[PDB]
Amino acid sequence: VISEKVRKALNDQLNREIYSSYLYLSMATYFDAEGFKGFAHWMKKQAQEELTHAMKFYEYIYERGGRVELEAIEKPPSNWNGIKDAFEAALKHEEFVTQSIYNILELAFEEKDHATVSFLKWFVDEQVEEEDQVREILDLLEK
Amino acid sequence: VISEKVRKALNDQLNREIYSSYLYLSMATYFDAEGFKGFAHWMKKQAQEELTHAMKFYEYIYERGGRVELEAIEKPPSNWNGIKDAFEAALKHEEFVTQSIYNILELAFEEKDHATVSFLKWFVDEQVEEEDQVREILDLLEK
Repeated sequence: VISEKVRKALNDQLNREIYSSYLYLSMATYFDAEGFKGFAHWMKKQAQEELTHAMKFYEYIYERGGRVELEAIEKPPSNWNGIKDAFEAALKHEEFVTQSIYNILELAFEEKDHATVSFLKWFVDEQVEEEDQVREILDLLEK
Repeated sequence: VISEKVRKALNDQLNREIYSSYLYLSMATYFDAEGFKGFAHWMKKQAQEELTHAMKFYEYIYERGGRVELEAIEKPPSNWNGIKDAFEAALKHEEFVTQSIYNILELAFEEKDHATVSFLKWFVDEQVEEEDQVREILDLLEK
């Protein structure tokens, strides 16, 4: 009942959320190496959140009668130039994930897949809240 | 306080548990595609267990004053020739993970790293219980 085009787009995004989880876990390995246990805990929490996002995509794909194919996960960076540098990389990364989702929203609109449109709008709300949260952390730390 | 040799071996194993989680999630995608929701649920549970194993390795590495480096995760198989074929692949995979851990145990013994020896013995107990559990499932299903 979902086209292969939307199913591929949602599977691509599932794999994107897996990498996002893995990237935040990698930022935690850097924070934990530098002794920033609280920032590392923030990243581990975010890594878990991204994995719960991936599994929401997982179950939606199967609910719409499609299948999930897991792809290779690229090695993430493991070092940044300080706390602020890591969080700016997170913000840039989230902005990319927000763009990726809007492109699925656009495809869903073009195919009049109104169930996918309503499914994705939760993720648009969540990622803007995520982007705002990283911006608030960066603002808190400035200079 | 852990040698680089043991730290590398434990980091290698951390990444091995990440792939194990990802492989069990991949078996779930196959079971879920075939409508075997109960076997898929077994695999998703196992995938979570393997990820909790990886994070036990994560925190132990940092407790012993080392650092974690995350590596690329290879694409897992996504199809098997039936339920039994998938579970035999799981058993073979677990036996490989059990061998990998015994090789760390051996290295820890050679370096008289008695803290690593006691840390790993929990994983040897768990993976034998895991192997036995897959054997019990295969025996239950035979013919």
